[PDB]
Amino acid sequence: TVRANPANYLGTMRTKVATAIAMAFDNAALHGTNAPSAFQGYLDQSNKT
Amino acid sequence: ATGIVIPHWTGDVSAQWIGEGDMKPITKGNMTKRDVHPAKIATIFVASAE
Amino acid sequence: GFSADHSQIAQTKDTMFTGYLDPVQAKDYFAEAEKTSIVQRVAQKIPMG
Amino acid sequence: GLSFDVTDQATLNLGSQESPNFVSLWQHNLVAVRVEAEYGLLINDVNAF
Amino acid sequence: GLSFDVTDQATLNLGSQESPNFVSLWQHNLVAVRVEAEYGLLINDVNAF
Repeated sequence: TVRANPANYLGTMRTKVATAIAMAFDNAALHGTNAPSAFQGYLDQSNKT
Repeated sequence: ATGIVIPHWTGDVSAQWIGEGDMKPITKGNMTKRDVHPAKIATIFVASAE
Repeated sequence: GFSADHSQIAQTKDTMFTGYLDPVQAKDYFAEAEKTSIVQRVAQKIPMG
Repeated sequence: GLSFDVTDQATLNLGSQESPNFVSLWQHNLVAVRVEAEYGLLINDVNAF
Repeated sequence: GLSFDVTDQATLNLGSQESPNFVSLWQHNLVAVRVEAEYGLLINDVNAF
């Protein structure tokens, strides 16, 4: 798969993982989905709706 | 004059047809050293000085 | 040593690469040398109009 | 910042640390790319939203 | 053509996928050589022999 690099899969992965890391940070900060114990609070904790 | 050493091969080295992402086998050779030492062959012959 | 479409490893076996791995086209190697007529190999050829 | 490494001879656990399933990237014909980044977040008062 | 790679860093399985037995080349001060070639074959009609 590396020798052929079909559809530039290897270059495309290195773009998609960077977006996955940006989306992971947003979801951890807004909705607290999978957040690390070192992050202090997330917006969905508010008692106001 | 010291002689010769020959490393005679005796091992069944091997290789296998293998798919994408299959595991490769491990193999080892084998040898036996053989040695050759020279020997003299000689003779004398004699005659009168006349 | 894995299935096609394995969940963790990308392979040329995988269905997601269908149509990126197209063979090169070649001559018909299984054809014999073309059959000339055997009478023309033994009979005498002459000029004609 | 976001950082990348590539390897053709590390070893990976395809299972979990409690239940291993090791694969050699060299004894099978594999290549792996590893990507890593690092973030910190504080929200001072989650009831301000 | 016939191809060769050498490593002092890999880990190898000396057993099989059903009964593993790993050895680290680097921790045991060993060296390994990986040999590879690649071929294609077709027989047009097996009933011809």
